[PDB]
Amino acid sequence: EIPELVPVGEMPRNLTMTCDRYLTNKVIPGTRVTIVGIYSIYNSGVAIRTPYIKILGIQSMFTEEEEEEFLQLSRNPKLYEILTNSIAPSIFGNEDIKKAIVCLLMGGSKKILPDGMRLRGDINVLLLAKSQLLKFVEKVSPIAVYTSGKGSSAAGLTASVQRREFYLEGGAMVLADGGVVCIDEFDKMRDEDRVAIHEAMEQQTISIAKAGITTVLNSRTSVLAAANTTILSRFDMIFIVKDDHNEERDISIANHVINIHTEISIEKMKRYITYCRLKCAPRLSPQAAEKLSSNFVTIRKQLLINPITIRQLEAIIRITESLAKLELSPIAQERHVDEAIRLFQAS
Amino acid sequence: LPSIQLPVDYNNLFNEITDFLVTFKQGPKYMAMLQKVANRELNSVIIDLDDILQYQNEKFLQGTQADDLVSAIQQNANHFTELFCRAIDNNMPLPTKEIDYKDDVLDVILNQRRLRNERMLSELFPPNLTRRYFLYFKPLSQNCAAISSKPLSVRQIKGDFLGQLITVRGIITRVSDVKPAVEVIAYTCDQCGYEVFQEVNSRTFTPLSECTSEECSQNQTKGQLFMSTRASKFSAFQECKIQELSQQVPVGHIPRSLNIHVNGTLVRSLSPGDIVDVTGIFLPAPYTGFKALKAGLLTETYLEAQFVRQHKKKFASFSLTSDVEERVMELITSGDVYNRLAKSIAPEIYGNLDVKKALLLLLVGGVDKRVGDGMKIRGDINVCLMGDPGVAKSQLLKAICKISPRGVYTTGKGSSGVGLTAAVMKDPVTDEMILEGGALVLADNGICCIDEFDKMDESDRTAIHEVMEQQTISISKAGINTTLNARTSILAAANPLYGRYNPRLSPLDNINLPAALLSRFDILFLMLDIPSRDDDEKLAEHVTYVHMHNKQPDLDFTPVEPSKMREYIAYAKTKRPVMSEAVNDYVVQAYIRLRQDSKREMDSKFSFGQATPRTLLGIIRLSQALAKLRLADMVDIDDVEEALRLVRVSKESLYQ
Amino acid sequence: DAVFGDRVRRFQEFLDTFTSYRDSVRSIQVYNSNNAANNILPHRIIISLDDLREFDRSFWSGILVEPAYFIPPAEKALTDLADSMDDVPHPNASAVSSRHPWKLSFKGSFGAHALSPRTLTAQHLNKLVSVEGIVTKTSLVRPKLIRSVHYAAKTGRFHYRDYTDATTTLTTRIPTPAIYPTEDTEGNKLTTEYGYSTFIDHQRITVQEMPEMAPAGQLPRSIDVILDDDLVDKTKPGDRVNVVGVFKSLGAGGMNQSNSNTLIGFKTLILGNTVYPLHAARQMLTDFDIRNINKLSKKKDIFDILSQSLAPSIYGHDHIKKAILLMLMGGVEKNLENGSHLRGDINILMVGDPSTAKSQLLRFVLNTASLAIATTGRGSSGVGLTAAVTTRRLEAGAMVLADRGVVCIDEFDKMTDVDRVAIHEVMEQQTVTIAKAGIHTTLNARCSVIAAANPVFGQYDVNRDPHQNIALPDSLLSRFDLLFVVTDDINEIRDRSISEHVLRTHRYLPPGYLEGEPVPKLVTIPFLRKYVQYAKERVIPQLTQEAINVIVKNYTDLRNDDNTKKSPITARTLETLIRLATAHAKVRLSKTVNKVDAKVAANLLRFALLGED
DNA sequence: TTAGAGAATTGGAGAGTGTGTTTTTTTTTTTTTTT
DNA sequence: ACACACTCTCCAATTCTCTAA
Ligand SMILES: Nc1ncnc2c1ncn2[C@@H]1O[C@H](COP(=O)(O)OP(=O)(O)NP(=O)(O)O)[C@@H](O)[C@H]1O
Ligand SMILES: Nc1ncnc2c1ncn2[C@@H]1O[C@H](COP(=O)(O)OP(=O)(O)NP(=O)(O)O)[C@@H](O)[C@H]1O
Ligand SMILES: [Mg+2]
Ligand SMILES: [Mg+2]
Ligand SMILES: [Zn+2]
Repeated sequence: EIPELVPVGEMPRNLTMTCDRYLTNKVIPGTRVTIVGIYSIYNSGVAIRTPYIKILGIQSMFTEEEEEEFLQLSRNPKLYEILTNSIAPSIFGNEDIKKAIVCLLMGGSKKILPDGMRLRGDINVLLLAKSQLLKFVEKVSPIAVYTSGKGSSAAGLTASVQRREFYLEGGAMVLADGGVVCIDEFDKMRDEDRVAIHEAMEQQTISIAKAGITTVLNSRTSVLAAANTTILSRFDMIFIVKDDHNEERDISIANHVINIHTEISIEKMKRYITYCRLKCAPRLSPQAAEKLSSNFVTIRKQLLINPITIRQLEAIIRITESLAKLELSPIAQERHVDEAIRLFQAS
Repeated sequence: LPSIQLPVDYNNLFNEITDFLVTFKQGPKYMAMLQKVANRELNSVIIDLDDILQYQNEKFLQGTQADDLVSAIQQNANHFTELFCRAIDNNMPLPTKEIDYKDDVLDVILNQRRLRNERMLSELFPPNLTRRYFLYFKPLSQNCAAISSKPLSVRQIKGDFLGQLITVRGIITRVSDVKPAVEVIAYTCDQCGYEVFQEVNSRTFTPLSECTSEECSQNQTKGQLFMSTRASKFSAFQECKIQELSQQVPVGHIPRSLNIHVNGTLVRSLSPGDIVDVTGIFLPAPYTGFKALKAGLLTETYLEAQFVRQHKKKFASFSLTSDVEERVMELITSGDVYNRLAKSIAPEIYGNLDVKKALLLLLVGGVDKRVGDGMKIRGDINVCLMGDPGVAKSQLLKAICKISPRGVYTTGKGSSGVGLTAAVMKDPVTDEMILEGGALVLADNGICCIDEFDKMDESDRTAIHEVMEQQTISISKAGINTTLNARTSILAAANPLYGRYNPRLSPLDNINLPAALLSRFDILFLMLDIPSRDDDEKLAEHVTYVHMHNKQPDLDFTPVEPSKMREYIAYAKTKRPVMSEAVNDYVVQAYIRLRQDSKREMDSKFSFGQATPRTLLGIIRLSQALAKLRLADMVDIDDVEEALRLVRVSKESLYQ
Repeated sequence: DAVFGDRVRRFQEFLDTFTSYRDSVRSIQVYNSNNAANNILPHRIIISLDDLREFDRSFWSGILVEPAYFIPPAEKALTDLADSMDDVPHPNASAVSSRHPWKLSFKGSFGAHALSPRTLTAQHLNKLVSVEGIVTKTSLVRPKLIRSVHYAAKTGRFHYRDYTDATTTLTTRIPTPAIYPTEDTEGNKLTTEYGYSTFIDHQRITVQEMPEMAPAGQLPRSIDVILDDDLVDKTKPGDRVNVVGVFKSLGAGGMNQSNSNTLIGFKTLILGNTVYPLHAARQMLTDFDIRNINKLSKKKDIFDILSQSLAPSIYGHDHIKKAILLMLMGGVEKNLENGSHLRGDINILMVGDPSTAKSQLLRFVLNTASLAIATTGRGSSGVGLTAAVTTRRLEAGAMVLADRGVVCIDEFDKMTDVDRVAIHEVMEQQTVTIAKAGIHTTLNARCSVIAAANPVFGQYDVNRDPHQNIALPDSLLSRFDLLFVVTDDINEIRDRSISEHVLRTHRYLPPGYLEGEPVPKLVTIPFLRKYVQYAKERVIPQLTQEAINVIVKNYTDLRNDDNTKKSPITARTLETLIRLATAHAKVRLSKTVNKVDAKVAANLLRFALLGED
């Protein structure tokens, strides 16, 4: 029975029913429906029988004109600024945070080699006000999961074995596979998850061999996280949130709160992000390769005379590709490399 | 309804059987057995198919054709138990000796029944009622050989084999206790004073309740029938289960098993934990009554046991036939058996001769003692190996696991103190509590090998304390309060603390065992890996040869094979050599010196703890083992000084 | 009734026309007849469904839409063909009345009838279908009665009778009571002749749709399949499989009087006609492969070519690549006549700084070995890694599952001490043994171990002892054949070379794609896998005196000369030399180990152990 | 007074018919993952 | 289909009665 009909303090009543031929396989669980059918009884106290219903009726990608708008956006000379401005517009300042979230949403490009090795596409960011951004990312992203560090069950963030025969269940790394996941307090991570997130982030997998269980789980996702150590090495970029205290801002927020108590929009931006992820996966030009390698050896030499490592060069490449992706340019260029290293100043 | 032709006529084979029983010889072989049956001296007849094959070959070489009875009774074995029995009944000779016939109730009953018929006149009963014997077939020797000679694992027994005679290899999982089963039932009619019989084959039957005898009927005498035990025929019955060896299970599968049935004198041959070659007849088990009508065509199946071959002769099974006598005389006449037998243990391992000599004395063991007031003293010997990594400890330990007829191997990390000793499991669905013995019970009257002894948990190792000295187990848990027997000798291996032995500390710091447990080993051998360009070269040359040829390098020494070694050890474990006063004085004086030296040096780097009274009895046990190996009936001082040397050498590794 | 004869005739014409099936009948018969005089091949034949289409469309659609009326006469005709061909005389009693005809199987082009368990629908009943999925359950094997033979005691006549059940035949007949007759029509008492009677094997399984296809987190759907005779036990749970058979219904469906008011449906099954696996490892060589493998083996430096063709996307670490190749080849396992065992498989450990491709290189083995299991060191327990108890039943762990294969362990330094000590047996005795409440058993685990770890101080410290940098006991390090230390030493030209290399790697595009679309000589990996498989199966190098002369000298010098060597040297080091020499000789496809192999093996061990060449 | 011919009453032999059957703790010993 | 519980039916065993020697 309908939830807004039930008398107070009682659990809802229900019925069982049958259909055949073309009325089969027409609905799925959780959907609200209207039914026309014969109401009758069947055999299964004294002179008493069970009731049921025999059903006789039930009631319950892009166009060309869509992508033309996305193409017009793609050739705008200030598109990067426009998307950054459109992200959590109530939050003051924090320019580079917004820029990093755009790159996290857009991602790099996945690749597979002749000797079978596999090259990651995702992006990972950490934030040290901050509560609002994770909710915004959850709303704008095509797929999203939100959690606090203790997790929804004894699976925690990653996965665990539980008990009577033993079984296994996955946390909110396995469940977000293929999409984005955001963690609301990364410091409240459990002990098992502290060690297990290394495999989940480096390999995009979780593997378990305990109590006769022997399986491997997929963890293909981009992680956004916030807190307040060596675990920072897992992320591509790390930043610290900043605040400003203009009274007009608080008064405006309060006036809006009273109003409810008494640039690009979200759905259009989400559809655009989906379109770009489906249409383009760009490649480095040779000029970018010379530039990046020269910069890499320059920083290592400077540090030697006074660390940078290959696992960070391969992160700068992913950021560069994600920046070229907004323009739908099939090749990445020095314009993107410059902004990539400029934005790499996490420190 | 329909019918077919087949190539076999049973009349010809019956004629062959009756000729074979009265003609074959290695007088004729089987007529001696039937004379013993007639004399009431013998209860079972074992038919050898090697005889039938020999008979066929001899009849062929005499220029005459004959049917291949050997394949004929392998292909359809069930029917020929009846044919042979009818032939035996036909050809049975008369007794050679007086019997005291009046001891038989059936004789009196049948004599009186015959007399009733004789008076009345002025088949009677089923022949199974008077067969005083059992009959079994023994399969073809593989060295003469046919499928019955070639062992099958429990997976290879497909549905094709139903009805045939086969051989199976595996481990027994459980055994039932004996109970009687009916064959012929006997009844009495009250009014007309007459007896009738019924024969039972199926798993169930309906007893009779009306006297259908023609004389009783014609006198219109509707009398009542009553059952009688005193003239019924029973036979002993037992049921077991066999399961495939764990090292033959294919990956990812669960092991399979078979149900075995045993009747007659063959009962209580099998035991749990045995590795065995069972041979028998493989048959289906039909349903009965209303159940059959709705059970479908899927049939249950089982194996009728006929003969059993064990892989290793238990030491208790020994008897000195002259066949064994002739072989032990080879070793006795050759001489210096102690060194040859020790050198023959694991020839693929170089050196380590004193360790091997100690392990040979472990295989022999001391003499059990029981005083007139009821005190008893341990006869088993316990040994421990303590040493650096990579010096063949696990390898040598696992080699001795092959020689002993009863033995088990276990490692410290894979083992629970409960499962090592005995467990109280709530195993059935009926919530019943049942006791099930552990590894130390399965190794009863044998050796138990425990590897990685230093990895086992300190609490779990305490379970071994009772078994080591008292050779018994005591349990008092939910619904169970009993003592089990565990007459087992323990052999264990360990690395010192921190792995490789550390010379900065004392031996006791490196050993890291508590005093109560360190005392329960009769010998603890300390072996260290110290480099040497000379010795390393010799070891490497030996090992490289073994990898090249699969044979130990030899110029002078021939090891005795494990079979002849088992025969010699089994013969040697029967002797019980006694001490004497001259020997007693010597060991009494040796013991004082050991305790004085211990007291002097409890502070010293050369300390190994304090000599308890259990070190005296260790000397006596080692001395008596040495006396057994020379087949003596008297301990000699020559044994005592060797027993002291073998204890002294264990500590010399400390001095590089 | 008359139509059955014409269908037999028409299939006889097919069998005469397409002659490759006669050769199949005859070859099976002559093979079985040969070894019978001393395994045996089944009386089964697989027909291409395309040939039958091109021969007669009316028979093709009949087989494919009305199998109950076309499969039996076709199968009968096959038996007549095999029976008319010559056969061994004087058959035995059991052979004379076996009740064992030949049987058919199919391949190719099912069209609309190629299905999955989710989409199998009531419209498809009594049709011949093909389904795909995962095996989830299997019953025990049971025998089933189909014919019994009886001997009449007085008359000397052998009688017989036949039995049927709803799953034994495609067409439908009156069910039989499973009773044995005790007495003749003429009153004679009968006896049952086991061994002349015929019983067949039976097994039921269950197949489920693959999890990759499950919608919306909904419940998955599955079907039961019936197997018999030859098809029994060819699968186990977790297998991906494709099954061919007739889809049929059973029973009274509650219309025989029941309380249900007939709301419940009829039961249904698939009768297994043919079973094929799916690859989701093994390959079979063609003649050309043998030729190429043998020709390539005569190059001067095959070891360099093959080793550099492992993980070409990873720059540097030549020696570790060579060690991995020798591991994949392996030594030779020895069993001596007294039952004693000598190990053959090589174990490798590598420890080093962050980011130095340890995990990336370890990942490559998992995708070129024929059987490989992967685990992280902290995600696994001692019992889970070896074996555990359940209900009593004993359940295998990862090292028992990869028996004749390789096991990869990443983050080895995070494994607890209580977990590590369970491994000490498996790396030398190659067995697992359990002694717990109600259980005692031994299991086999023959694999090679390769693993990666981090040093104690987070980076390797040359100014402290190797034991201080590597916190593992000496008894465990002794069990690894080769121990490699690797570091990220900062240098200009090294940095430049590596960075240029990874940038060239990231500019790859796969063959069938335009730029920006989403997705010396080196032998290809699909050829290298064949080379390794062939070399491991067909050549077993024996040792020689010239090789031994090198091995003994190197071992005694290496053990006795005082040096700052990074691993304990024991009797197991000698075996590592023998194993490595044997594996190198095997790369070379040599029937014997020579002086060259021993020399190379020594020069690899010296580099890993003493750090310099 | 015996006995034998005819009639009536009762018993149970035995033939027939329908039927039923397979098939949430609470307490206590032991292994395993989790803090 | 296989032991049981219960019902139905026919046939001859039995005792009673009448008649005459
Ligand atoms: N004297 C020897 N003769 C032959 N082989 C030897 C000898 N000493 C050591 N070995 C070899 O050493 C190897 C390891 O033997 P093993 O029994 O596993 O050592 P272990 O004492 O059990 N070491 P561990 O388990 O680490 O304490 C085997 O391959 C033996 O062949
Ligand atoms: N030639 C190379 N040398 C070193 N690293 C490389 C090389 N080529 C690629 N890489 C990258 O190095 C990164 C780290 O490799 P990885 O194998 O995870 O290092 P690791 O030894 O496991 N480090 P860690 O996970 O901290 O123990 C990956 O992103 C590789 O793609
Ligand atoms: Mg060992
Ligand atoms: Mg890594
Ligand atoms: Zn009677």
